[PDB]
Amino acid sequence: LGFLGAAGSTMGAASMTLTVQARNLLSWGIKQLQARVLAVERYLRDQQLLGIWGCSGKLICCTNVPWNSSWSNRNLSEIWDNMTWLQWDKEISNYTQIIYGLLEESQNQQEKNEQDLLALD
Amino acid sequence: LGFLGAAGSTMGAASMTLTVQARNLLSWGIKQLQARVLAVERYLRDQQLLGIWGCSGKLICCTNVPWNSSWSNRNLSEIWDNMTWLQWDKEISNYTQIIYGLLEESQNQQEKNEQDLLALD
Amino acid sequence: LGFLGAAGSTMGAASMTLTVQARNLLSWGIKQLQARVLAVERYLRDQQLLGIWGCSGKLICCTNVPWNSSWSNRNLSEIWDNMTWLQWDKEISNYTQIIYGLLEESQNQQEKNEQDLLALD
Amino acid sequence: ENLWVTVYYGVPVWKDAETTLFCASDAKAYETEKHNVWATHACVPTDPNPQEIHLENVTEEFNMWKNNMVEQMHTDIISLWDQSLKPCVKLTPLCVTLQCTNVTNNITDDMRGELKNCSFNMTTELRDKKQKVYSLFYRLDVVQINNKEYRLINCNTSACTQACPKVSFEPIPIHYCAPAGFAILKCKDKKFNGTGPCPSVSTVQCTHGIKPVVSTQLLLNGSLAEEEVMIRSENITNNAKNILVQFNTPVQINCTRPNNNTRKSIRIGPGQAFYATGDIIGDIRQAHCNVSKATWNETLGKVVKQLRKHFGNNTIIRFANSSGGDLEVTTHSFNCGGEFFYCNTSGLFNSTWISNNDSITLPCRIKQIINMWQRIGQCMYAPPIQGVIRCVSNITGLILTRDGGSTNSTTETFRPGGGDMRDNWRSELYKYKVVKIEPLGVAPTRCKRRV
Amino acid sequence: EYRLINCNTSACTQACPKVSFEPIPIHYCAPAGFAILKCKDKKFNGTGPCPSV
Amino acid sequence: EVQLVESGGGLVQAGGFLRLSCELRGSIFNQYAMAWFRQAPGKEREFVAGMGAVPHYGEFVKGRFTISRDNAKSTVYLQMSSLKPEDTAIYFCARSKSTYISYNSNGYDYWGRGTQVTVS
Amino acid sequence: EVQLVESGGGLVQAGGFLRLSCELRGSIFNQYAMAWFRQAPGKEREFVAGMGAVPHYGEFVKGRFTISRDNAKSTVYLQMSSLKPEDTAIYFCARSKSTYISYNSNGYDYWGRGTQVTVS
Ligand SMILES: *[C@@H]1O[C@H](CO)[C@@H](O[C@@H]2O[C@H](CO)[C@@H](O[C@@H]3O[C@H](CO)[C@@H](O)[C@H](O[C@H]4O[C@H](CO)[C@@H](O)[C@H](O)[C@@H]4O)[C@@H]3O)[C@H](O)[C@H]2NC(C)=O)[C@H](O)[C@H]1NC(C)=O
Ligand SMILES: *[C@@H]1O[C@H](CO)[C@@H](O[C@@H]2O[C@H](CO)[C@@H](O[C@@H]3O[C@H](CO[C@H]4O[C@H](CO)[C@@H](O)[C@H](O)[C@@H]4O)[C@@H](O)[C@H](O)[C@@H]3O)[C@H](O)[C@H]2NC(C)=O)[C@H](O)[C@H]1NC(C)=O
Ligand SMILES: *[C@@H]1O[C@H](CO)[C@@H](O[C@@H]2O[C@H](CO)[C@@H](O[C@@H]3O[C@H](CO[C@H]4O[C@H](CO)[C@@H](O)[C@H](O)[C@@H]4O)[C@@H](O)[C@H](O)[C@@H]3O)[C@H](O)[C@H]2NC(C)=O)[C@H](O)[C@H]1NC(C)=O
Ligand SMILES: *[C@@H]1O[C@H](CO)[C@@H](O[C@@H]2O[C@H](CO)[C@@H](O[C@@H]3O[C@H](CO)[C@@H](O)[C@H](O)[C@@H]3O)[C@H](O)[C@H]2NC(C)=O)[C@H](O)[C@H]1NC(C)=O
Ligand SMILES: *[C@@H]1O[C@H](CO)[C@@H](O[C@@H]2O[C@H](CO)[C@@H](O[C@@H]3O[C@H](CO)[C@@H](O)[C@H](O)[C@@H]3O)[C@H](O)[C@H]2NC(C)=O)[C@H](O)[C@H]1NC(C)=O
Ligand SMILES: *[C@@H]1O[C@H](CO)[C@@H](O[C@@H]2O[C@H](CO)[C@@H](O[C@@H]3O[C@H](CO)[C@@H](O)[C@H](O)[C@@H]3O)[C@H](O)[C@H]2NC(C)=O)[C@H](O)[C@H]1NC(C)=O
Ligand SMILES: *[C@@H]1O[C@H](CO)[C@@H](O[C@@H]2O[C@H](CO)[C@@H](O)[C@H](O)[C@H]2NC(C)=O)[C@H](O)[C@H]1NC(C)=O
Ligand SMILES: *[C@@H]1O[C@H](CO)[C@@H](O[C@@H]2O[C@H](CO)[C@@H](O)[C@H](O)[C@H]2NC(C)=O)[C@H](O)[C@H]1NC(C)=O
Ligand SMILES: *[C@@H]1O[C@H](CO)[C@@H](O[C@@H]2O[C@H](CO)[C@@H](O)[C@H](O)[C@H]2NC(C)=O)[C@H](O)[C@H]1NC(C)=O
Ligand SMILES: *[C@@H]1O[C@H](CO)[C@@H](O[C@@H]2O[C@H](CO)[C@@H](O)[C@H](O)[C@H]2NC(C)=O)[C@H](O)[C@H]1NC(C)=O
Ligand SMILES: *[C@@H]1O[C@H](CO)[C@@H](O[C@@H]2O[C@H](CO)[C@@H](O)[C@H](O)[C@H]2NC(C)=O)[C@H](O)[C@H]1NC(C)=O
Ligand SMILES: *[C@@H]1O[C@H](CO)[C@@H](O)[C@H](O)[C@H]1NC(C)=O
Ligand SMILES: *[C@@H]1O[C@H](CO)[C@@H](O)[C@H](O)[C@H]1NC(C)=O
Ligand SMILES: *[C@@H]1O[C@H](CO)[C@@H](O)[C@H](O)[C@H]1NC(C)=O
Ligand SMILES: *[C@@H]1O[C@H](CO)[C@@H](O)[C@H](O)[C@H]1NC(C)=O
Ligand SMILES: *[C@@H]1O[C@H](CO)[C@@H](O)[C@H](O)[C@H]1NC(C)=O
Ligand SMILES: *[C@@H]1O[C@H](CO)[C@@H](O)[C@H](O)[C@H]1NC(C)=O
Ligand SMILES: *[C@@H]1O[C@H](CO)[C@@H](O)[C@H](O)[C@H]1NC(C)=O
Ligand SMILES: *[C@@H]1O[C@H](CO)[C@@H](O)[C@H](O)[C@H]1NC(C)=O
Ligand SMILES: *[C@@H]1O[C@H](CO)[C@@H](O)[C@H](O)[C@H]1NC(C)=O
Ligand SMILES: *[C@@H]1O[C@H](CO)[C@@H](O)[C@H](O)[C@H]1NC(C)=O
Ligand SMILES: *[C@@H]1O[C@H](CO)[C@@H](O)[C@H](O)[C@H]1NC(C)=O
Ligand SMILES: *[C@@H]1O[C@H](CO)[C@@H](O)[C@H](O)[C@H]1NC(C)=O
Ligand SMILES: *[C@@H]1O[C@H](CO)[C@@H](O)[C@H](O)[C@H]1NC(C)=O
Ligand SMILES: *[C@@H]1O[C@H](CO)[C@@H](O)[C@H](O)[C@H]1NC(C)=O
Ligand SMILES: *[C@@H]1O[C@H](CO)[C@@H](O)[C@H](O)[C@H]1NC(C)=O
Repeated sequence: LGFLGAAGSTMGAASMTLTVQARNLLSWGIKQLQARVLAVERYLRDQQLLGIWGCSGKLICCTNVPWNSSWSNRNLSEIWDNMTWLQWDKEISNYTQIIYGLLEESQNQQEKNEQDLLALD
Repeated sequence: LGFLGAAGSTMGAASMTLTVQARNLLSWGIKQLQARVLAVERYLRDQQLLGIWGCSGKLICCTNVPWNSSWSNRNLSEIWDNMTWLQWDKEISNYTQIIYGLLEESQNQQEKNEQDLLALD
Repeated sequence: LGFLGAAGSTMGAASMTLTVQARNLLSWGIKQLQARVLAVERYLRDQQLLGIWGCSGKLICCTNVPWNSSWSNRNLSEIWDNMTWLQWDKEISNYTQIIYGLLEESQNQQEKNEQDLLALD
Repeated sequence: ENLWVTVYYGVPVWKDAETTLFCASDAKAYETEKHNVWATHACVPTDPNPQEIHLENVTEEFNMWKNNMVEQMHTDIISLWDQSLKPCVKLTPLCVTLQCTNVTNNITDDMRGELKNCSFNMTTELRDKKQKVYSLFYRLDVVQINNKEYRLINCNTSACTQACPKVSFEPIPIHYCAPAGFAILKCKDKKFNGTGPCPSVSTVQCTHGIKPVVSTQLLLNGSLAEEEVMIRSENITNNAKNILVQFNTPVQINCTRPNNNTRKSIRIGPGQAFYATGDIIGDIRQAHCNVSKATWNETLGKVVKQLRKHFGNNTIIRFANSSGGDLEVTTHSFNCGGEFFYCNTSGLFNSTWISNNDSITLPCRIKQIINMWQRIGQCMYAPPIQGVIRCVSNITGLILTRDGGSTNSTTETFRPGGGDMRDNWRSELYKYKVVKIEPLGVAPTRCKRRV
Repeated sequence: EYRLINCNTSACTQACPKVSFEPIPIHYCAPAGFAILKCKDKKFNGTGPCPSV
Repeated sequence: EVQLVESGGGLVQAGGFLRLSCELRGSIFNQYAMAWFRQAPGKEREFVAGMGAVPHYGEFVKGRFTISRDNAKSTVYLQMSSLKPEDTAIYFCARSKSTYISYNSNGYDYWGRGTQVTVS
Repeated sequence: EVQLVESGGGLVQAGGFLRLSCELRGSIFNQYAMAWFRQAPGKEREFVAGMGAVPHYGEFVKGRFTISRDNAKSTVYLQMSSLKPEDTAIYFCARSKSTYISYNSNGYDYWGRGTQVTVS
């Protein structure tokens, strides 16, 4: 019920409360200033990476790009009921920085298809 | 017609111009740098608090959570014609940090109901 | 195919690669810190200027305010096929800070018309 | 036919501007702990092979003589040297009357009044006691007051701190990188005369290896030009502006100090160590430099030929030795192994050209103390270096100042002169300019925002 | 005839009477975006998994 | 902007005393060296005096003059003394490109209006 | 990475002179104390000399040796003199855990390759 209060629970049940892990993310003297600049800078990076995709701040951004069975090869209901997020991350930790590229292409391509669609009128 | 140029006017008439009070919000060397980081950091806090709700940058975010008559018990048309925003804030200043919690629940619940609605297809 | 990798090509073709010029925008110790704050602070200004208009992070924001033939007096297809963006900016460099004002009015007016439209129900 | 306006974010367009840059140094030498000037211990590590990506159908114009990075770089060096001398020790206690006399250990006939053997009282570690120590000082560091009673030349204007032995004066390459939101262009035209449009301009996040050297004339270890020795100027018609000649094939110069100097440590106070020259071992020989006779004459041949394109073909171009004035502008001063040289150059710029094996030897002088070019007041003390100092270097360019003669008498005489320390860096920052990326453009199209 | 032992290696400053050397507890906190874990196993030998983190 | 101002000067009796001055306002004072040039009628410019980090004088000064720069006011003075009639000329003030002094006129990039001095 | 080097050493005549050196490259030099250990054949390691903030020597040094550390080059020397034939052994260089020196070999965590010194 608190900051990272459900890390060890079911990932499907972990989605019950996702704002607590996000709201508390942005809130010798030189050390303090450097940390604050780094802290705000990190949040901007994460928001921008969501911005280029098909969403801004929805907090649940489900994209239409196809999923690969080879990446996970796990049953959909088998992983959303028992396995935790931390264990899930390591399974597809290797297969990272590649899906991100696919998301950008699936959005930029879709963006123009929407732009010219509104222009033929 | 300027920065806080209508603070003492009718709250309904105050909505005539809202971007001026928001556009100019983020625009001895050490203290200047500290102020700049605080100024930008404060803006992100305000934006994030809107993000968790059902809006990102609409600038008029009307939520569906019910209103309580006990909070104000004032006629809708009687407050939007005469009372100024500064006077209005004091009336509900005590009743703060409880609407914000309600807004988050009404958004996260709504978002989940939308997520599975798009999945049953 | 890289940072400003198509600055000299056709402006219409240059629109294909737009995230590369945007993704890498915010990515003697004191000198470094002052640049980082300026870099992030500059990015927020652009985002907010888009926010006050009818879009947040679409990356292709097409407004309904009318265009002026006097400003450009160039054929639509004649500019989007051969003439580059760098030359384009100089042509309308003089006619700047007046479209931005028009965009704000066309958005704030539209937003209110949408707000009361949802209230008459 | 009705069309509307749209705003495009992340659109590539730039405006000329300026900002503050930062470190970019190689990480190979990080393990070698050296808290020297031009530090690597406190810097952003560089990147291997930065994203140098070519551009096409782009035209950009450069201008060295109004560039901002050269100006900002200067303040970077000035602000750094001052910071690097704070921990060092002052020389206020050393300003004492000295009893000096000539040194003759079968000294060579080349120099007689060059090394002075001085002895002075100094405070030992205990404040009460005093010791009588002696050292050798060059003739350019002692003046007579009234016989044999000398004092350091700079003990009546302003005291200055010793150069810390821990730090080093050798040049370390320093790359320059723009911060987020900015970009650094880079011209690539071989026939780029400094000003005007550069067709094949390309962008890069970080500049190549730039090693700012400290030399007045005959700047060393510069970046060679690709072809066609080029004469870069601002207003060649005006003679008050310097001419930065940069030539392709470098001429090697060897400079040595045959004297076998030995270092001696003297305790000024508790923890305050002062180093001074001890006893010279072996014969004393003047420090000199050598440049190949054949290559140098050929090198001037290219410069003369490339210079006639601006002053016609029937012009009698002839060089002349330095102008005359401050000791640091007459000769050319270059750091070599922590010791500052002053090498007579009258043997090079001495010839005349008509429009129809051996090695050149030149003398040099050494000064332990130098009036720092960073500021007028504060000087600096250079501790002696043991053994024999020898260093080779690449002479890549020249700084020629024209002579303002009459319109007639077509013999145009060129003279060398260093003067401004900026020009040494302007010869290496002539390719880059800093620009500000401005996204969020405007273009017309056809849409209708559905309500 | 004696001298202070440190007067031939390096001089050093007196301890200011204003300051004190007593131990003042100093808590450590992470900045925004970070988090500090804390093990709680009684039989924790410094290394290895900690169940009740 | 870089600009310079000068002192009075004026007519002085032969073998008298005179003082000149030159104030540098625009650029930093501890980063450049100033010097004085004289231009007698029907003659080219030539060096007179100049102070960088060490004073310098021309061939004909013979130690008569004295030059010193006051860092506080950012000015350079010239203790002119024993003015022979041959020394009459317009005395300019110039700022060198850097902290070194060159006897050639082309070593300076910011000249002054010119002070008229006459001896009788 | 923390690593150390050593000087030459080599054969030395009885009653001769020799100097050793050891440069600390990886870690900071003004935050650790270095010391020298010797291992005669068929014997365990033992302390010889070490310089932290105050010099120390073994029982058999008897003032013959001299140890000093140059902060500039970040090295520690050893001015051995009058080497008896019993002193032949491999002389190691080690860095202590901190700015204090302990005679036991277990007070150091970064040893050296070893320098061979023999006397005839
Ligand atoms: C232009 O570039 C050339 C090419 O590098 C450069 O020549 C270099 O000069 C330096 C002068 O110090 C050389 O470095 C020295 O080399 C000698 C050779 O025996 C070494 O013994 C020296 O080591 C001692 O001094 C160091 C000084 O910090 C100490 O740290 C060290 O512990 C030793 O006590 C020193 O390394 C260098 O080798 C040459 N480069 C070569 C030969 O390639 C020249 O100086 C440059 N031009 C200018 C004006 O600097
Ligand atoms: C306080 O006492 C001071 C010393 O007496 C007073 O200074 C006097 O000021 C007057 C006017 O300002 C001067 O009268 C002028 O003298 C010059 C000749 O002086 C030349 O030489 C000096 C030497 O440095 C130089 O500074 C000058 O610039 C000149 O180059 C004449 O040419 C003028 O026409 C005019 O007569 C006095 O000469 C000067 N005194 C001295 C001793 O020089 C000061 O005025 C006193 N304060 C008050 C408030 O009265
Ligand atoms: C400038 O003068 C210096 C002083 O004379 C010269 O130093 C000489 O350098 C040579 C070779 O580098 C030495 O010859 C070697 O001597 C050693 C014995 O020396 C031992 O003791 C010294 C005392 O500190 C020590 O430093 C050494 O490391 C040795 O432990 C022999 O073992 C070698 O085989 C070789 O012969 C000279 O000994 C040395 N001079 C002196 C007085 O020690 C220097 O070379 C001169 N500079 C030039 C450019 O010639
Ligand atoms: C600079 O001048 C001073 C004094 O004028 C010199 O001091 C002394 O110089 C002598 C030789 O010139 C050094 O050697 C001495 O030789 C005598 C000869 O009998 C001998 O009896 C002594 O035992 C000594 O070996 C002497 O050491 C030196 N004094 C000191 C305190 O070192 C000095 O040598 C001159 N500088 C140079 C580089 O010659
Ligand atoms: C700091 O000391 C130096 C060295 O003495 C001063 O410079 C020297 O100043 C004296 C008189 O102040 C000059 O003497 C003059 O020399 C000329 C020949 O050049 C002679 O004709 C004159 O009769 C007179 O004797 C000397 O030239 C000058 N330069 C040197 C190298 O000695 C300097 O002025 C002192 N600093 C200050 C702020 O005064
Ligand atoms: C700072 O002063 C101390 C104190 O004198 C120096 O340490 C001492 O140095 C002397 C010789 O320089 C040593 O004397 C020797 O003592 C041994 C016995 O341990 C004796 O057998 C020798 O014949 C010789 O007399 C002394 O031991 C040593 N330690 C003490 C406590 O006095 C230190 O070297 C000085 N600092 C510097 C940088 O020289
Ligand atoms: C450097 O090159 C540029 C163009 O490549 C020269 O620019 C022109 O130079 C001519 C004389 O050669 C002038 O008549 C023009 O007015 C210049 N035009 C511009 C836009 O500059 C420039 O003169 C060259 N400079 C030097 C010193 O050679
Ligand atoms: C520079 O060149 C000069 C020749 O002008 C060299 O001087 C000679 O060097 C040799 C080297 O063995 C000596 O044998 C001669 O006695 C020297 N003098 C003469 C007149 O030949 C000098 O060594 C050269 N220096 C460098 C650093 O190259
Ligand atoms: C300066 O020194 C360098 C090396 O010390 C000289 O270069 C060598 O010259 C000899 C000449 O016989 C050649 O055999 C070598 O192959 C050269 N080696 C290198 C690395 O260049 C150079 O000649 C010297 N300069 C002068 C003017 O003599
Ligand atoms: C640099 O060296 C040259 C010679 O290589 C020196 O030229 C001398 O100039 C004086 C001035 O009249 C003559 O009297 C000498 O005869 C010249 N030298 C020779 C060898 O003839 C020049 O003076 C030197 N530079 C300096 C500052 O002294
Ligand atoms: C500078 O160049 C001149 C030639 O223009 C040299 O003059 C010769 O100098 C040598 C050496 O003293 C004499 O033997 C010749 O007789 C001189 N030439 C004539 C025509 O008389 C002069 O030597 C050069 N400077 C230096 C320092 O060598
Ligand atoms: C799935 O992964 C395999 C191998 O990892 C790859 O060959 C294939 O193209 C991928 N397909 C999709 C749709 O990602
Ligand atoms: C990631 O995958 C590559 C190849 O598939 C493999 O070499 C590497 O060890 C993997 N790393 C992890 C952490 O799984
Ligand atoms: C309204 O407020 C009262 C008391 O403040 C509370 O009991 C009631 O639950 C509230 N109702 C709503 C819908 O907020
Ligand atoms: C807020 O309300 C509480 C109780 O409802 C009351 O005790 C307090 O004084 C009020 N404060 C203000 C500022 O109205
Ligand atoms: C177009 O521009 C002209 C002059 O620049 C102006 O008079 C006119 O009102 C503008 N019209 C629109 C629709 O912007
Ligand atoms: C901009 O337009 C004004 C008047 O329309 C003109 O005076 C000015 O020179 C123009 N500037 C540029 C850069 O086009
Ligand atoms: C440059 O323009 C030419 C024709 O205008 C075109 O063919 C070429 O493709 C352009 N450059 C690039 C990199 O596309
Ligand atoms: C010492 O050298 C000077 C030249 O520097 C010379 O004038 C003098 O005669 C020499 N002898 C003495 C005793 O000064
Ligand atoms: C050092 O002091 C003594 C004290 O009388 C004096 O005789 C001697 O001349 C002084 N040393 C020098 C170099 O003047
Ligand atoms: C160069 O200097 C001359 C000197 O009068 C002047 O006429 C000319 O305009 C100058 N040219 C430039 C480009 O500054
Ligand atoms: C010449 O002086 C050197 C300097 O130490 C000395 O070694 C040498 O023996 C001297 N030779 C003669 C012949 O005086
Ligand atoms: C330099 O070379 C030219 C021809 O290349 C020749 O005429 C001239 O005599 C040479 N000068 C010297 C000093 O060798
Ligand atoms: C000067 O020479 C160059 C090449 O040698 C030639 O192109 C040019 O026409 C000549 N000009 C004159 C005026 O002789
Ligand atoms: C340059 O040569 C002239 C020829 O007389 C000489 O007087 C002058 O001193 C020389 N300059 C230098 C710096 O040696
Ligand atoms: C001098 O230039 C040559 C040719 O590029 C180069 O090989 C050499 O390393 C340069 N000398 C240096 C960098 O000291």
